[PDB]
Amino acid sequence: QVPTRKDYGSKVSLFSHLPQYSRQNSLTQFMSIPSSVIHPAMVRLGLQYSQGLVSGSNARCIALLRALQQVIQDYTTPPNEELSRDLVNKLKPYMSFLTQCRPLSASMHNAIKFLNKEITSVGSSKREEEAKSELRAAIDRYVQEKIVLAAQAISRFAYQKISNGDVILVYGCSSLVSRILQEAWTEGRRFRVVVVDSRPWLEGRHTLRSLVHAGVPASYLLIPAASYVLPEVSKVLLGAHALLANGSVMSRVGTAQLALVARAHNVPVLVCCETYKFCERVQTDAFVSNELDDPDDLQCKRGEHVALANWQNHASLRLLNLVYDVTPPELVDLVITELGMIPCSSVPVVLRVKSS
Amino acid sequence: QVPTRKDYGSKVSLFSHLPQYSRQNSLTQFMSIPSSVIHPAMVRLGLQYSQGLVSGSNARCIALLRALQQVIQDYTTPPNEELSRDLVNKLKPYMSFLTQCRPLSASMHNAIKFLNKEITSVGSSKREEEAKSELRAAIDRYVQEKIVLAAQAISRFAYQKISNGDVILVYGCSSLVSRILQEAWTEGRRFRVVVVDSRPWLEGRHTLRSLVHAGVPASYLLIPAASYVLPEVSKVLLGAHALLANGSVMSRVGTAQLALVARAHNVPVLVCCETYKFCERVQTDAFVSNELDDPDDLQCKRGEHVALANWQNHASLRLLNLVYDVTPPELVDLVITELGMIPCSSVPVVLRVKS
Amino acid sequence: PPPLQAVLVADSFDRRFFPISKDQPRVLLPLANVALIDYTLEFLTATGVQETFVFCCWKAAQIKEHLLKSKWCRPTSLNVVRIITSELYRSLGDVLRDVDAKALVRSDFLLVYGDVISNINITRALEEHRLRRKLEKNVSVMTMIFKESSPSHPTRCHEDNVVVAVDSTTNRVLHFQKTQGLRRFAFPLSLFQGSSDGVEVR
Amino acid sequence: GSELSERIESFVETLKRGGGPRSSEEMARETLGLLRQIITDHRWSNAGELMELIRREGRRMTAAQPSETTVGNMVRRVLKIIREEYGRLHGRQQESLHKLLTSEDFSFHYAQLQSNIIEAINELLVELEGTMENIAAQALEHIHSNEVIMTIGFSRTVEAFLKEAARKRKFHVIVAECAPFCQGHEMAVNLSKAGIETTVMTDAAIFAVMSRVNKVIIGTKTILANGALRAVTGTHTLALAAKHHSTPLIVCAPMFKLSPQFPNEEDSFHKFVAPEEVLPFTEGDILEKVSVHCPVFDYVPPELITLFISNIGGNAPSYIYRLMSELYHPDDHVL
Amino acid sequence: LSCRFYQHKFPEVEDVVMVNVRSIAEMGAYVSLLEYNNIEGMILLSELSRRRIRSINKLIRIGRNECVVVIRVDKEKGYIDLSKRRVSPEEAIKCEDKFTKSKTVYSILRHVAEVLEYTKDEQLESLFQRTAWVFDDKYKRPGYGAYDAFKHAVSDPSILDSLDLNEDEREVLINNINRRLTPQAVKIRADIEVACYGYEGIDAVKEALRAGLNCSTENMPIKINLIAPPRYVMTTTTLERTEGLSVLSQAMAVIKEKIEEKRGVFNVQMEPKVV
Repeated sequence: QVPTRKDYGSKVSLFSHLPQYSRQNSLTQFMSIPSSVIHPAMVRLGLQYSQGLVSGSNARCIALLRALQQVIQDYTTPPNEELSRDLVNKLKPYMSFLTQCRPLSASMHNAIKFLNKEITSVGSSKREEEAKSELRAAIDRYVQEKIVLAAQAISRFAYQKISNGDVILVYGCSSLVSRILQEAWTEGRRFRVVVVDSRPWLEGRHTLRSLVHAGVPASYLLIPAASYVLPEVSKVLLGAHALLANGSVMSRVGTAQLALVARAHNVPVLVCCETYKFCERVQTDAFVSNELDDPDDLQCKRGEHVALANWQNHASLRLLNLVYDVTPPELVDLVITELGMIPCSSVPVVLRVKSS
Repeated sequence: QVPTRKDYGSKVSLFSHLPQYSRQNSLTQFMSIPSSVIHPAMVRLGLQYSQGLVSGSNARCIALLRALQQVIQDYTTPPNEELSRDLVNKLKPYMSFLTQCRPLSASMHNAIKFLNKEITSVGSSKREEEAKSELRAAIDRYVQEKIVLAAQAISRFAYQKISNGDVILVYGCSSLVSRILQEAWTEGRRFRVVVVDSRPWLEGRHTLRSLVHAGVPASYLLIPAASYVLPEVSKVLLGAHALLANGSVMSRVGTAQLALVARAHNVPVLVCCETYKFCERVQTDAFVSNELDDPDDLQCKRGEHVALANWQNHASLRLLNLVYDVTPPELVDLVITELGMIPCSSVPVVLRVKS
Repeated sequence: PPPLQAVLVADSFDRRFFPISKDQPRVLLPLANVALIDYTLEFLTATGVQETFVFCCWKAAQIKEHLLKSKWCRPTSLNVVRIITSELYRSLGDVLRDVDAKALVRSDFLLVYGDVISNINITRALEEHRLRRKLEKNVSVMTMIFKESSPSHPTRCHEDNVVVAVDSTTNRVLHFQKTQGLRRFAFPLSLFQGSSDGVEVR
Repeated sequence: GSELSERIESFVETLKRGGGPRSSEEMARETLGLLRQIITDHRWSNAGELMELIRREGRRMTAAQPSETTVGNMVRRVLKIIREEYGRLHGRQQESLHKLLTSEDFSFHYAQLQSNIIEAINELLVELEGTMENIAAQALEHIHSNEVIMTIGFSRTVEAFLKEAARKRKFHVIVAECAPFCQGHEMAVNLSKAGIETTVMTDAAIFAVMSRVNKVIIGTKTILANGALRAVTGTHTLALAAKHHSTPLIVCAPMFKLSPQFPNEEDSFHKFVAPEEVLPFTEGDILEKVSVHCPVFDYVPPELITLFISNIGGNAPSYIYRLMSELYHPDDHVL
Repeated sequence: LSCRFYQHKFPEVEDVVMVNVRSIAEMGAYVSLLEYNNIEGMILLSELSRRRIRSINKLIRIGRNECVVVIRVDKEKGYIDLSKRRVSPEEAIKCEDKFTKSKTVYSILRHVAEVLEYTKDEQLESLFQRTAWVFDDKYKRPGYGAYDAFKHAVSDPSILDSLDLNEDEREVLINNINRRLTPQAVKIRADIEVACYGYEGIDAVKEALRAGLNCSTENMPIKINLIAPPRYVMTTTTLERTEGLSVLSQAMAVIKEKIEEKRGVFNVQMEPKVV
């Protein structure tokens, strides 16, 4: 069977319960080239998750659903068995392998739950081809109505808040924020955008390039200097990787800071997220549940010397590369979803109306 | 040499840098019955410190100064030696032994500093008996003008803050608070007092009895129920073991908790302290500097069993009873001193004008 | 063991309440808008007593009428109360003599007065008394209940103040006297000959 | 019949005299069993008559001891079950705007009703069996390595939470004794027997130690309608200190501790007991003039609470209004 | 070393069965039918309750025995579909009683197999087939028939003689049945205070006691003894406590009538009860 990925380096004592891997170490060096235990599509998907070729939560969910459609297409029911259970039992090891390649996101968890419910509801007296076609159609409908139409509705809703001659501060890279800003600029709103970035990913350059190509006037700076630009900032628009049942917003590592600093400068905070990213779990800190990225990514060249080059030699030295933080509900003013403009405390309510 | 007192029990990890002794174990088990290394007055004072016979900060300072006067009376300078530094060198082991018996308080530290400065200031040309008499008179004058007159001035100042028909909440036992309340009642003010107490010392019964004997109406309750009585409380009057250079108030364990809960209920906070308890040091929490009392004092008999009887048998169980805590300056409204009513942030200013 | 019983003397054979007691028994005087008999009946019921005997002589009709309308005379009360009246009663000794004559009790009953305010649970005291009786084979005849107090408390009246010399290791009463009008207490030496190991004066 | 009345009398006397049952779970189980016996061993024609009988019994039981809110919670849960069964088996709520924009009688005995009700009650009892284990199962997603947890008093739910968390992680727990009934010593020794490296202190050092505490996990006696708590004394101070230091405060409490009442009944809110625990009777003459008050419960506002952990998962205090709307009917609040 | 409790390897549609939960899945709850040699089953998510259920952990409580009816059986795939919303308390209690009697039968037969040191499970299956299923088919009632047959054969071993297992096997089975399912022992005790303050006081008391003791039936001697001078105790170790209580009550009534006829007093301190 598939082995277990080896932990890399030494972890922080407070994060010792989380797995920490390295990008150089690949899990496919111990698996047969014509993969049998793991479907080849899942192998490719895990390879490009571990190497970082798919980063955004929406992109990760779409890639997972595409590979999963391929797996369903290639799937053939074994003799003397039922599809509604065999399919789930076969899919579980693929999900375990994907988690080993890189910890799953909230969108991927919700998509997996949705497909498990869809497969479980497949009748036992229907043809295999019909069941496969229905599963593919359900995946397509899920993708459409949970990403495309949701983004369109969120852009339409956010067009109202964006006014002429105001300043909007965005953080990191998210497709929803970029689409909102581009559509608002297209409809005739005139405004500036301030892009805040953070090491080591430096993914704010993606949205910077998108805004420049769209014609929107843009400014760029790192996150420590955020307190310098908030005096002239009118709104802080953020994207969320997940909304928790207690209202807390799980997002990129710097996001919470911005909200806090925004509260210090009396600047409204808007968070745009799709309702399928709403999670019924709750957490109050970035310690109980998080993901440790490759520590070697923290190395930077300042001049001709790299200070953290051989950081393994120092026994008492540790490096952590967090990828998520949790924002308390009291630092967030708006949540913009396809349902509408809701307070940060209405997250469970939506979770109640989307389950029945 | 005086043997080192041994720590008793296992300490909390965050408090591993502080000593923790047992009330039953004393140093005098390994000391000569006729005291030779240290003065008999000093060993008596150390025994009555360790056993808890002297508790109040003012009482501890007065007892230490009386013992030091007794030591000075019997002091005889050695030949080819000068009193000014020989007396300080002789006194240093006494201070070390007293610290071993129980950690010194801020009042004792200030008294020791003042006495060392006075001894150093003694001229070489001074003759022995005159120098000893001058030192004794200086100690007496210090006691007078730093405790008695200071308390009278603070009581006079606090009379204006106390009105008719108001409720005053006090915590623990402190002579200054009791004197202020008794004098205010004597002058003609009519009010109630609420006494808040805490385990294991339960020293609020002292001020409760004092108030009852004085005739002031009083109420009694434990600290956890304080949030129940603060709705009807008008002022919170506290006593301080020390004022720090940053304005923080070091006091009994429940003082900062009471200040926080009073702030949550919109109740003014007055702290009464003498200017001789002001310290140049600063600390932002109760962890860096504190005192650990006997853990076995935490054992209580509820029903017919003591749940913490053999607490040392459990390897992973520790007992913690702090003695002091620190109140941040933003939770205190008044500091009442013999200089007057000052803001909590004026502590260094006084320290500047007293030296 | 049989169910716990109790003898409740509902008449104080001493007149400390003239002229109040001339038209209402002391047992029926309202303390806090509730009669004393109700308080003592509640104390007996709460501690596990299942059968109670009330001996009332002075104005027994009023006590009977009040009891019959009370909670403890309902069919649902677990503390069955028996009302025995007699004009010949003159002291608690007469009540106990009548109890022995009619053989009301069988083992280890409770003797209390009709004006006792308490919330004491006597389970531990009863168990200690029974164990001591079993071990010593019918030597300990009575176990009196005392409350730790202070001589300066308002409840400590000068009339009923008592000093007791006891054996500290077995809780055995060796001497017992009242301190009404006495500025100095005396104890015979015969206390110290037997239990010389430990003697306390409380 | 007669045995039912005897059991009712025994229950109310045990409630109003002292303790019994020991645990809140056992008290809820006994209340539900008594309600089931009342439903079965009694004759009623209409559902309204059954509701009136349950109302009378619940009124008596709640008047026996107002501080024990679990009995009232069980009575109101049974009333809500009766309402739901009658509505489902008779026709086809919660006073929303939707119902107001789009526009009762409890007669008409239906034979199938009673048995159905009993089944529902049994289902209730079933989820009383695994409630503590359900709460404890999700302890590993709230405790991280080398954490510093702080607790007040003795709580079996919190004890199970920490004991289940300690099977796979190492952390430090500080217990503040809840004077005068220092029940924190028992919880401390119980946790130490499991090797959880527990520290004991008096609850006068809560503010001093809060600066080094990462999380506060506490139990409760009652959850009020707005998300407030009726907890042991010293819990309000603990919540205030946690809010001052912004340390998250977690409340591990089952779903049967939810009471649809609001904190405006302040007079009977606290349970005042004999002042012997605070000031002993041996003090003497000073007891004649001193007023001593010993409340055992206190009110914690919802704004000082970070999370609610129950057998149905995690929730925010802002969602409590919904949960009770799913548990009790608005006309059953007054009972 | 195990075998089915009944002859059928798989249950038939609409049979109430005991199950033991072992895990949770998306479809529902995995179990293991205890009396069908621990074959795995399924309680569906859609059949847990008549009401609207939120989570699986609300009612399952993995690790607990449960009384579940079966709707769909598929032996080729080994799929057995269960349901909880359809069972009723009467079916639940009768299923529990049937299960416990079948468990007692299985335990005694397993003990016979063990004392005869059969290592192979096929030998145990053969032993269980020869004895239990013959009587089960004879009475045309699985579960009930075997337990009733062993209960009858505990007294008269003639039925157990028709078994064709062996001589040592028959002896071991008879010994196990007589040592396991023959706990016939019950004591009914009472206390009565009867005395007459008449001319012939002791004589009337003795006459009343003799009249009460004379009502003792066969194999049930009421050994009346004097506990206290005013109170006597009736103790009799007689099986069938339901009849023993009635016998004690009749004896007490007769004694009371005899005492009242002799111009005396009688009272029942304690009613008849088990020891």
